[PDB]
Amino acid sequence: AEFFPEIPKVQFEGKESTNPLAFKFYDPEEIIDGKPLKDHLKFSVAFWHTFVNEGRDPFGDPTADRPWNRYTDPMDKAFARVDALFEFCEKLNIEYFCFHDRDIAPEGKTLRETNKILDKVVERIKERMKDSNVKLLWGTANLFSHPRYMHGAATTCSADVFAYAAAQVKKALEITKELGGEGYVFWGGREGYETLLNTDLGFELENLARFLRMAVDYAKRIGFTGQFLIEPKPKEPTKHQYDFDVATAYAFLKSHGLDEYFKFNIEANHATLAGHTFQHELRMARILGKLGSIDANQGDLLLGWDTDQFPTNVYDTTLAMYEVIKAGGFTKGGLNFDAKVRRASYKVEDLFIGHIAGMDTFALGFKVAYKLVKDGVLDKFIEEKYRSFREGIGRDIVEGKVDFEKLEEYIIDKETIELPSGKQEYLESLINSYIVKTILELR
Amino acid sequence: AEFFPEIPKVQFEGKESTNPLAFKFYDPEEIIDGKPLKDHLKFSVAFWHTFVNEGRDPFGDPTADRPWNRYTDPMDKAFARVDALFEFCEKLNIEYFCFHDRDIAPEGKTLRETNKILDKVVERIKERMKDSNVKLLWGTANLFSHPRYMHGAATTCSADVFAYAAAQVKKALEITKELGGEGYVFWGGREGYETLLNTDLGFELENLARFLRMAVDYAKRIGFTGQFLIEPKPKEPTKHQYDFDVATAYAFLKSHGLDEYFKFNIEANHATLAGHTFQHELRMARILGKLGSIDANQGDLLLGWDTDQFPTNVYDTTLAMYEVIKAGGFTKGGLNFDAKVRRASYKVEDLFIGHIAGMDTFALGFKVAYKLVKDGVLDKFIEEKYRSFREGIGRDIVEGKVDFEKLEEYIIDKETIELPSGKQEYLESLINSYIVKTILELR
Amino acid sequence: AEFFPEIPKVQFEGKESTNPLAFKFYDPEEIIDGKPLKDHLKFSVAFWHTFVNEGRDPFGDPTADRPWNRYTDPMDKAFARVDALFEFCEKLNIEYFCFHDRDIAPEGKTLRETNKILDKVVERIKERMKDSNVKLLWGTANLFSHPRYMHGAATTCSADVFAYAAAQVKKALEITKELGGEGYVFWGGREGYETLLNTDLGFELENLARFLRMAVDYAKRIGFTGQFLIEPKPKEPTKHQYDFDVATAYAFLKSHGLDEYFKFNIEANHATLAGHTFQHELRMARILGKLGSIDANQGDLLLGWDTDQFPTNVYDTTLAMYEVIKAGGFTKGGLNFDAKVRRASYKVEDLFIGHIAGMDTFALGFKVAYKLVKDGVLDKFIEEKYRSFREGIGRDIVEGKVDFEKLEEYIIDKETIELPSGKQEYLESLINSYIVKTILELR
Amino acid sequence: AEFFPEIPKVQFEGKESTNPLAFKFYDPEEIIDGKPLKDHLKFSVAFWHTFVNEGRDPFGDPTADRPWNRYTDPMDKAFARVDALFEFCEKLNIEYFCFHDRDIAPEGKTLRETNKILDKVVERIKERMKDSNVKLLWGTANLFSHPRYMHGAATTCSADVFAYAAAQVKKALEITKELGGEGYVFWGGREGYETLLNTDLGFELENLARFLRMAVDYAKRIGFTGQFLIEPKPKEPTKHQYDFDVATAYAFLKSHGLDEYFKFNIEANHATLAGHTFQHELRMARILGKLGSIDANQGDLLLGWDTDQFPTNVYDTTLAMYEVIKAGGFTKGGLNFDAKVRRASYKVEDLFIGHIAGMDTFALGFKVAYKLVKDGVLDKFIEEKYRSFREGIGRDIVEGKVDFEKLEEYIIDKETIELPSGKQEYLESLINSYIVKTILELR
Ligand SMILES: [Co+2]
Ligand SMILES: [Co+2]
Ligand SMILES: [Co+2]
Ligand SMILES: [Co+2]
Ligand SMILES: [Co+2]
Ligand SMILES: [Co+2]
Ligand SMILES: [Co+2]
Ligand SMILES: [Co+2]
Ligand SMILES: [Co+2]
Ligand SMILES: [Co+2]
Ligand SMILES: [Co+2]
Ligand SMILES: [Co+2]
Repeated sequence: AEFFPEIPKVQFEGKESTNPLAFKFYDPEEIIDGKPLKDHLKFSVAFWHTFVNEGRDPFGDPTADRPWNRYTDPMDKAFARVDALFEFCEKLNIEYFCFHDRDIAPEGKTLRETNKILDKVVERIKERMKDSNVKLLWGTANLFSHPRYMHGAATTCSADVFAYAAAQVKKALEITKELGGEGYVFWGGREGYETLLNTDLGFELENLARFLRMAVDYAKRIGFTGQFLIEPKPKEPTKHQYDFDVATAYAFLKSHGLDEYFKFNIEANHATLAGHTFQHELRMARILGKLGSIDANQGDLLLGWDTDQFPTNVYDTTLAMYEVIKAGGFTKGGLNFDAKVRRASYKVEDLFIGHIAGMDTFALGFKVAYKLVKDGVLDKFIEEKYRSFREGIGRDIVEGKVDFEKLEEYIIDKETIELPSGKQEYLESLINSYIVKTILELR
Repeated sequence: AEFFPEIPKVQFEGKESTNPLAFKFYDPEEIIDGKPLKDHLKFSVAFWHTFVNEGRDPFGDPTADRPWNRYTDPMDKAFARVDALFEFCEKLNIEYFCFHDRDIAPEGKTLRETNKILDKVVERIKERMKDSNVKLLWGTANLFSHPRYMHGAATTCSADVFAYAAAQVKKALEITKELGGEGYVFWGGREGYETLLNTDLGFELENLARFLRMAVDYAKRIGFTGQFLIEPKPKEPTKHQYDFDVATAYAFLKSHGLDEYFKFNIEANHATLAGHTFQHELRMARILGKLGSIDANQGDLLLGWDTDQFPTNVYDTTLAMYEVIKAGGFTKGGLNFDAKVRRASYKVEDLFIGHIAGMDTFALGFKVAYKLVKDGVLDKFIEEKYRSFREGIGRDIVEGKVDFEKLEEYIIDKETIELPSGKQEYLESLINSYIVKTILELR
Repeated sequence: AEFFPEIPKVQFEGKESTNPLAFKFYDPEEIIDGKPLKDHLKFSVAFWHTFVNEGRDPFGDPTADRPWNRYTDPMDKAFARVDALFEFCEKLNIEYFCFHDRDIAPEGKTLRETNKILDKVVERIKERMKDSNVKLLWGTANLFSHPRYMHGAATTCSADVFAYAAAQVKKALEITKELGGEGYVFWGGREGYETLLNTDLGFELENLARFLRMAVDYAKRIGFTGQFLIEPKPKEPTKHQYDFDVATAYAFLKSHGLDEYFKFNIEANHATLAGHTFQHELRMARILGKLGSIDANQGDLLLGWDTDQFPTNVYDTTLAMYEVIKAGGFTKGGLNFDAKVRRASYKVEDLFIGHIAGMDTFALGFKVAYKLVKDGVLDKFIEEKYRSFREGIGRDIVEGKVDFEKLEEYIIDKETIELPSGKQEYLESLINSYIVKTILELR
Repeated sequence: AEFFPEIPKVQFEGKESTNPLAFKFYDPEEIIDGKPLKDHLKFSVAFWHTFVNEGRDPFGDPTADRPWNRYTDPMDKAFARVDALFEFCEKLNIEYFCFHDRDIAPEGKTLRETNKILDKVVERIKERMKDSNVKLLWGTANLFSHPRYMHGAATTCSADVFAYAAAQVKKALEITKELGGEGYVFWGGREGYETLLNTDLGFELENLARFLRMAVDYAKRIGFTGQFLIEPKPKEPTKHQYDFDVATAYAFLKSHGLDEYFKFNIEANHATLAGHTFQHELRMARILGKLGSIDANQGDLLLGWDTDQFPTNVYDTTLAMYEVIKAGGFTKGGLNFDAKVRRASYKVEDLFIGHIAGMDTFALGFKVAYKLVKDGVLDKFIEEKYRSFREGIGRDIVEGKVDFEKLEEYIIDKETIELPSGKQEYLESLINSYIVKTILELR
């Protein structure tokens, strides 16, 4: 209780609980199918938003009131944050965290310097790690903040930058393997363009592919076993980011033979910024077999930039979780809270309140989706809707016995064709009924 | 001059011309590189917007004043339109048109009936064709208007509909081959979803692929030589259309081994509705080697639906044409005016005025792009910008002599890395200078 | 049971009900504060979407399967629809309907003709009305469908059209007064522009104002007592509609002295299309004292056009209803279901299913908002948040005792200023708790 | 040449000029109607973007290479910037600049401290001012950057903040009057909301109005003669900003009796972010008689946040300038370049290149608009389009001799009504012709 003395370890208080520092729906311990609820959800904290971020926006200064802000020595701060991390996870009941290499340790004048400094904090992280139960869900290299990357990393126009980026990723892969990460994420924040006038699209996409596979070859050369995750985003900071979305990123991987090595880390706000719903992007990832992990936030659909808010909407969490359950639940991934407090929610307790809200909403949603999937209510409607492809000519079609000519013959004279209603208004009311059903079974 | 007696054949009148029924920039005959300008641009009329469409919008009745509207007998109208088509192209100087099978001939009670009726008009089209110089750029089947397709065509939930759709496409391929079309287009207008709740995404995408290849196999079985074009659109009428954009459609083709057979027909308004610029979508198509053809319109970026306006913006036409020239110009495609007059531009002369405006804008843009490409002004800046990948470690990288380890070695101690400016503000002013340059060389 | 023989009168079946033709949350009879629930909500059917509309979209033909479609004589159909209206309301338990003058009766060759034809159906409506309990919530003139209005009605460039529009509105006001309407709505569907190039903005806004007040003067001259409602919409069909939103329309009214006579009919989908949330638009209307009535639908935030879906989202209905309750509930207005079935929900039962879903969602939302308002949970937080304006200099400010000079004096030396957290993450979790609370008290 | 030794004073080099540090269209000295071109345009630099801003974006560190960055003492930097300002304006040929109070001088621990520090730099600004020809177009107080304003300034929930804000504005008004500013701008950057849950909309709007008028009363008490400008913005940083746009802000002013004292400073990117075109917002301001000044930038319509780019599009500059000319040109306002270089355009020469590009584009646009307005080409079409309101019943309507009854009489039997085409496709081609015309008359 050194850092956040006023915050106690958080416990479950049930559906009617009134205390803001209590879980209303998330019972970490509750077992479902022989697994405690915590092992279904695999909640994780994002080091960047929670410990580094201080409420600065394009028009304003940082607002956050954080304990480690007294330490003015960059290294004291870096260490203070590592300690706060573990205390935070302990009280909030979390067992996973994610970080960028540049989140944990300040940079030196050279890469060598930088790496040395980096090792210092990594070692401290490992001590507190084994003393605790928190683990590394995934690690990643920040290839977008430093001016060096203004024209991109792998897609830069400067070979020196390409080299630096390859070296940084190398280190990042190393410390991730050392800390036992389940995955390694690629967010191409500057891998895109601001204008086509100065962009050799084809060249940049080639270098990007060379980079990706150099990374997969080195992962082999060091016996790294984590899952490689690509995190799509349509834009911001760039005008167009290359991994625009699942389908686009897939197209690039498949196109260059890199797909077998990658899965996707889908973020709600990224999905909606590309004009897709969160569910859509999850389903796509799923049928491709690459639903890797999830960054659990929530954007504002009436705003054109990532708001990165804590998820407080049961409709979204339900449809999201429905996809995960149908994919078979998580393997080497989970619900990393890539979200942040509103600038005005600047008090330390708001960090806690925010994370609790997200966990409750996702927990409840998981439970609603669990019923939907168990009763099989949606799966039956769908099975009935595409019924004709099981009987008659339908099956001939699917099996491949038919061609255009045989289809013309079959259909040439048929006058009226019978069609099912879509029932959308009905299905939606159903989601409401299951929300009500589940709430009634809540403790 | 039977249909549009008040409109004379349109001729070039030069840059300072004042008459709205005159080309100011488009000189059909002007030869560039041994080809008249008309053979670079390959302008084409869209039968649907020009002859069938009458200004109806979701909130209002049709407004168009068209000659063929006296004929109340559906067939008289169908024939009246075929005649107007050729007169229109003659006066407006156009040599290509595109049509949907359901644009040219009313439907019967059965497919057989429908096909018979269809043959009647196709024959009349062929007579007037050989008597004229207009040709079929591409044909396509309307698989979205008739209620039968409310749940899609290839992605329908009813095998009967799948069959009907296969049969209709079969006929469409036939009459396209007969009329000598350069290509056959697929617009999946209803090939998408309105809700995921009733959608088996994976199944629909499978049937879609079966369909596409049945179509390519039958194209073989009839010695059809036209290019198969897929026309991407992100949405409308659907919430999500499967061929969302170039990259997405590519991903699906490549994923199912259908890519070698297809190229893309890119439409400005579709590009921008998916959150892309027209140029972006053209460049993508280009580096994939599938810049097939273009539907030349212009959307309104502040409106969320296809406005389908005539292109009157030289910046857009310049960047668009720049991509075509760099792709090597058209082969089996061209600038089909998939655009329509504003509801209030309901007079017959507005049809002409609209098409002239689009042709001028595209002609001028072609000329600006032609200079940009000739002076090689942009290509030099780009060649200089990625220079480091030719010298030193840069080339080692590209050639594949380097790995992460060797890159770490090279970069481990480098303190400062030198970067070029992006020059975006400069490049943009350049586009302005070339617009001014070209205008000064205009007759 | 003549028209919809297969549909029985709908009754309440409770929260756990499974039957799609049953209310789960809406108990018409349940009394709250001495009023049955039906008198709080005042649900109403929209004649246009339910009886006239048949599922036609810009890319497709109508799909709806409706009983009255056998009658091919326009008048038989017009009468068949009036009968269906009352049967529909009876079974679905609704007591109000809204209509456009052009929804109920086909048009003649002249206004005189048209009015005669109109009287025929109005009389039939009045008979079945007194035989039933359904009433007219509000009436309105369709000033956008007929080609005559392509350039607007009051904002047209043709004085003849202005005249026709004034005459049509006159008739509309008359039959509304005759049928006992509670209000008369103005939707300026064509009162806007598609381009500024041909628009004399100032003139059109002047004629619009002349029109509005001619209408208020004639309402006096006939002793009409209904509330005049303006229904804002940012666009569609126009590029820009003049009554863009509450604030904009207010600005125009206030600017021309017409505000005292009008209130607003707020539509969810219109609010969100203008970049506002439904709640925002309701609150604005409320503090202006002009929260007149509501068109209860739900748009799709990822689509740029009115989807006009049935409301199935409890978050929206809760925040919406919260505003109504705080405004004091309805007076001369209610929840008109200006929504329509999805094109694929083409069966008659879907009309019922759709309306039931909307009513349930709005009923439940009303109940959640009712608790929020009763416990006063939000009002207390707000009272505490702006506390400093009650004590000290705060009150001096509000009362007007202070000026800049006195404020400079008070503040010139104050070093640190204490600020409250915004608690957004907290407040949102609260809305979730009240949804859960209310569901537990549900029968 | 101390700060930017490598940049010479910029001169006009004409339409065919190739040198990026030369004006191609902007000839400062060229007289039009007895005024040099510089007095029509009144170009101005924004202190914030040019001197303070360094290319930092939400995902990245600052990139800018600026001379004054060696000075690590905050005050040395503050003074270094004032010197650079005047050198910049001299070389770039600019005679006006705009600044925020917090742009020019670092803040102290108390307001008193802060004001003292502020006076130091203001005095240095005044010396170099009288030694030069640059003037203050407008000044403004930064009421959004400092944490104190996280809940707003005038709309804050803390009376202390309200007081501080009133005091800061007081000082700002003072130094603006001292430096001879033509206007004083209000940008309510934090005057809006992020959530309605914690917002007493009515109260905040009341305090906002109290504030505005306290400001107008003190402007009187000090004999300030500059024009008060309100600068609308729909959002960012807030979810909803109160002065959403011209009409909304107008509504609030008019509603509280503050309108007679204010005019609008319209910004392109703000207009388009609210779903309006730049021209639309200018026309509105114009017919209200409050087209005060312009912030000349250009947003990216496919991005949902302010990009604040330098204007390089002649279509936009033409329609914008067309409105200014029609308003009668500038009085106490001008074209302040509230724009910034792309992050990658980090070299000092790019600052110059960017500003030159904007000035050329606006100069050329001014010239195109000047012809449009002189030939009166658009005004004639419009005069002809609304012709019927001059003759017959049309005039009776406008003059107010008509009512609904007389209009019913006039129109009751009229069968067909004749309507003009809208000619949009024609008018747009015209804008192209005038762009070509003007370019040919360019030196
Ligand atoms: Co400690
Ligand atoms: Co994100
Ligand atoms: Co993320
Ligand atoms: Co003839
Ligand atoms: Co289209
Ligand atoms: Co098209
Ligand atoms: Co009957
Ligand atoms: Co609507
Ligand atoms: Co409505
Ligand atoms: Co010096
Ligand atoms: Co701005
Ligand atoms: Co500004």
